[PDB]
Amino acid sequence: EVQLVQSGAEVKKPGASVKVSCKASGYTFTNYGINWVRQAPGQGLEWMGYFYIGNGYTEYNEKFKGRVTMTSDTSTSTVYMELSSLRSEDTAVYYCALNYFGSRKFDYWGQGTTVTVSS
Amino acid sequence: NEINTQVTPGEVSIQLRPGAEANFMLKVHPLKKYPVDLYYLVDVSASMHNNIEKLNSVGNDLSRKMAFFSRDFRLGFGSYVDKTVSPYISIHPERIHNQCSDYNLDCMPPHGYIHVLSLTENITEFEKAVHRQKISGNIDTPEGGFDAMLQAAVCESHIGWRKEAKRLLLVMTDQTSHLALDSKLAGIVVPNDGNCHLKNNVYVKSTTMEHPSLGQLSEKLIDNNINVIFAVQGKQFHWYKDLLPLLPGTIAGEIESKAANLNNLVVEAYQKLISEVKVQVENQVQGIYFNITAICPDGSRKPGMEGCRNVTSNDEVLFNVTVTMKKCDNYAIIKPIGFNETAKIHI
Amino acid sequence: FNLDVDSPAEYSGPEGSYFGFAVDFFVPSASSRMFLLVGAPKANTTQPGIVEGGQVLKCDWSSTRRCQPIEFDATGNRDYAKDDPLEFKSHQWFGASVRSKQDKILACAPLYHWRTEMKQEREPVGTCFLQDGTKTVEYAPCRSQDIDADGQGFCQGGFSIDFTKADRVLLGGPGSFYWQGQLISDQVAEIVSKYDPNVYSIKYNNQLATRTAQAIFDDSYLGYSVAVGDFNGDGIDDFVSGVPRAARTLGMVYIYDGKNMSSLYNFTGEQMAAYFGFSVAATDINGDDYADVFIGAPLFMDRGSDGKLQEVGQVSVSLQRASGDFQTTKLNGFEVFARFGSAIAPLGDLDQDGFNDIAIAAPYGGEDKKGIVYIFNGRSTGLNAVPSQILEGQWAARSMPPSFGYSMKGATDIDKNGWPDLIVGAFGVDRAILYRARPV
Amino acid sequence: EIVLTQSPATLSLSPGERATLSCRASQNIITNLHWYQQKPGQAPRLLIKYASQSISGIPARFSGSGSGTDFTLTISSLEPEDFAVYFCQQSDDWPLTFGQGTKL
Ligand SMILES: *[C@@H]1O[C@H](CO)[C@@H](O[C@@H]2O[C@H](CO)[C@@H](O[C@@H]3O[C@H](CO[C@H]4O[C@H](CO)[C@@H](O)[C@H](O)[C@@H]4O)[C@@H](O)[C@H](O[C@H]4O[C@H](CO)[C@@H](O)[C@H](O)[C@@H]4O)[C@@H]3O)[C@H](O)[C@H]2NC(C)=O)[C@H](O)[C@H]1NC(C)=O
Ligand SMILES: *[C@@H]1O[C@H](CO)[C@@H](O)[C@H](O)[C@H]1NC(C)=O
Ligand SMILES: *[C@@H]1O[C@H](CO)[C@@H](O)[C@H](O)[C@H]1NC(C)=O
Ligand SMILES: *[C@@H]1O[C@H](CO)[C@@H](O)[C@H](O)[C@H]1NC(C)=O
Ligand SMILES: *[C@@H]1O[C@H](CO)[C@@H](O)[C@H](O)[C@H]1NC(C)=O
Repeated sequence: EVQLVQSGAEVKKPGASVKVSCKASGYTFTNYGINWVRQAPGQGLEWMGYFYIGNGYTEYNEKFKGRVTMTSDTSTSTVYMELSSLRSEDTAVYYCALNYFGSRKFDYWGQGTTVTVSS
Repeated sequence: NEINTQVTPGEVSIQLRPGAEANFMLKVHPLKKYPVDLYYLVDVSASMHNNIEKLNSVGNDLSRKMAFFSRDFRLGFGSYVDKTVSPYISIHPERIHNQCSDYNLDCMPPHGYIHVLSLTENITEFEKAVHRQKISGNIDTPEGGFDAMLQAAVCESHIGWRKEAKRLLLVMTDQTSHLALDSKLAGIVVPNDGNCHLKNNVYVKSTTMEHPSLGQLSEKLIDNNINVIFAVQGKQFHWYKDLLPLLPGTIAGEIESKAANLNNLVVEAYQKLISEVKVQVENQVQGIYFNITAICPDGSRKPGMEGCRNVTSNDEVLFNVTVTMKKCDNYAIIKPIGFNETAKIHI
Repeated sequence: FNLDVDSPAEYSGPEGSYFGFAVDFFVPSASSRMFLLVGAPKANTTQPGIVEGGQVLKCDWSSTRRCQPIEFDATGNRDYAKDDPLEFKSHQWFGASVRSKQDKILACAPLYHWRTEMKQEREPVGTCFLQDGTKTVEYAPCRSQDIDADGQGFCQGGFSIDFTKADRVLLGGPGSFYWQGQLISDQVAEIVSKYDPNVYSIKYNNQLATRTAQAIFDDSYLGYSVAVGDFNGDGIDDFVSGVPRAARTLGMVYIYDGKNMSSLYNFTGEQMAAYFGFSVAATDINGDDYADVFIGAPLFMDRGSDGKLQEVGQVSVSLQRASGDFQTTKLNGFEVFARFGSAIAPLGDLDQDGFNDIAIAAPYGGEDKKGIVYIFNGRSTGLNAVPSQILEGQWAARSMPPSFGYSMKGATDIDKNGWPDLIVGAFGVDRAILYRARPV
Repeated sequence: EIVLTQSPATLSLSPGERATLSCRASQNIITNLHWYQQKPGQAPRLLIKYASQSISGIPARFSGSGSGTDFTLTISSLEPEDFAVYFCQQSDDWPLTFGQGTKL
């Protein structure tokens, strides 16, 4: 099946950036889009954005707007997310979620990556 | 003329005593590199979801190709299923939810016609309009195609068509369409009036007035200078292919199996559209007969409404117009099918 | 030519009720009064909890001629269980089919929905009500155990009805079997007798019906229009049916046997999307003692003298010959978008000249598109192609077109003077006008 | 923004019982709701798509029903592995949203 494998754990002082990876594998049919979701410790899941692999088309969350950017690599099928202007309230575990077109449910998730912030 | 850049002349005044024939030639000179307004009108059924997938490639592959043929390129978007009364759709509530949950796709209520995106040169607004778009459906197989084609035609300040542009209307479906008198199964018996009825970008006579006839549809496509391309996927390409003689100025293209030729379908049909120049006369005065003869740049002499194919720019297609009179007792307009400029003939 | 224009009988109905969507004559057996029947399928009845159920009225033939509604039904929606309706009668269009033979008034509600016996649904299956004198029964043959678009669930039967002379009745339901449509024919003695009002799907013994077909025949609307007339000399009215979307939307018209529902003959349109099958009639227009087929196609576009396609309408006029083949000539409309051939009304021998006549209407013709009716006379060779008289509706539109001539009915003389008379329904202004033929 | 309110916040039951988990919506999502299971230390795992369809490979005690606004998730026999935090997910419009979860 589709295995989404991310980058390692991170730690970064406030006012910095972080670039997490999510290498799609298994069965890639180019009609999928990689999402990212935030799970703060002891809080619910939080939608960050969307990146469709055919166009490079992006869809973002308005709470995160102006701070999140999603780019990609076509040949290695690795899609990137870059949060900028990090705060201490951004400390969470980040998952990468794979759709297919038209059905915006999260079929595949992969492991997580742990971002820590302060000092 | 001194105004029209394509059809010359633009205004000729002819005085006739009956039993006498008048005669003039009217040259049609096509332009190179028109501005192009392309409005997609997509069937929102569940079978069409691979086709709405392939609408992602419009801003990348199609707009690069159309720069070599046009000077502008503005995209719009619309959506139709069918009229939202029984027996067309299911008016039972949990039959809808079973029917949505079967398709493992995001669904929305079925609708007559929703205008989504006006004509704009931002391809990132076209990609917003595609990924926002969901699935609907009716119960019977035909769709409300021709009913939405007239609302995408007559509503000029809502679709946002330009006068100075080549107006294309890509109709995109895989089934056939209901006709004007299918509506009697729903008790819809008041005829389609032919005016614009978008209240809030939703067609709000979709349950009261009926489907248009092919004569009602074709008179509104020609008065609004709108060129219709049918992009039909399944076996019902041959249905729309056989209605093309009844609908003058319409091109029909077959979407292949994997929809690999959607961007080729708009390119090839726009090539066939400026290659064909034919005319028709609107005659609203009595006792006057027109007789128009087409002289092709090949030299082959065709009837006036047959027109000349393989026309490029720097060709001047000539229409030898002959007008007679039978009895005494206003003006007539002779215009090419698919052009913005006409020719006004006073009597 | 002999119809009276200067003083016809103007009948009126409730506002917005579609008074005149269907018209017929009611002449009882042993009453010696004569009545006009009129359907108002969107008229508010006094039925409990039912909005615009639709009603069939009975208009008298008198000087102070008023129209009284017939109580075919006075009940509300029956229930399957507690707080779960079995059926749905609001907006059911009762009165879209009004048809009468001498004691019997068959009136049908096409848009009737019902919750089926196996699950909860709202399926437009249609019912009909048969008033044979003082006993009213319910006739619902599509309301059965085959329940889907796949089966008879979206049948919408009673969309078109007609009486056979041998006391059968022909039902046309245009939505059965994924809109293949279906004819259903059954004896009137089977309907009145086998009626338990607490049984929901009634089985009939002498019922003749067409069956499923292959999927290429889907969306054809068989039973969109019906007619009766004899076509193989067995003395029994054979069943004629207009099938407007068959054969890739050219339109067909089927003729079935009246005795066992087997296919006798077919017709086929020549232009796609012209509704070949919107109206069928059958009368002996030339007097050869063979019934002649009259097929309207209101959305037919002909080439003008310039080459333009003008949507004028067309009526296929076919004369029956004894060898089995027919002689088809074609009659075109006059004004564009006026829908010539939407209603084919056999008049009988209107002029009393020995040849039957037909009124053909264009419900959106004339000055301000009010509606015209064209009177065509018979001759020994067939039909006279030039009309004899035009009938201009004098009612201006209010909120929809007046639709003069959308329903007509003739071949019944009310004055008992010898020349048959014509009622014309004009439901956009909720009228139903009666014309009286003059002595020649 | 379609706010998905889910009740109860926590739900203390016994192994082998039956559990029901409600989920309301801000507006009509017509079976556009999906259900997820998240054990501690793991990613969320989709259980039911489009409010009633079963993901293959999942034991069929997890069955949902509901439409429009109010949807439910019903566990037949509450197995000891079923105790996790369960989420709703609206797929009707952008932004995609979740419910806050229900511990078990
Ligand atoms: C007037 O026009 C109508 C409209 O086309 C014609 O009607 C069609 O006629 C054909 C045959 O001429 C019919 O096809 C036949 O169907 C029979 C039964 O249907 C089967 O399939 C359905 C659904 O798939 C099942 O539910 C059903 O139970 C049956 O299994 C078949 O038995 C026939 O097959 C045999 O036909 C002949 C027999 O002589 C053999 O030569 C064949 O090889 C084969 O063994 C056939 O398939 C079709 O159904 C009709 N359509 C409709 C709508 O009725 C009329 O024929 C035409 N009449 C005239 C006078 O021109
Ligand atoms: C027609 O279009 C051309 C270019 O497409 C433009 O220059 C011209 O002004 C237009 N004419 C009218 C009458 O809109
Ligand atoms: C135009 O028509 C007239 C009349 O038939 C004819 O004499 C003349 O040659 C025609 N012009 C051309 C260019 O053929
Ligand atoms: C019937 O009554 C309903 C509700 O009172 C109303 O909406 C409808 O317009 C009425 N119809 C007619 C024909 O008066
Ligand atoms: C119907 O009757 C006709 C009479 O000629 C006969 O030929 C035909 O076989 C009959 N069909 C059936 C199914 O009995």
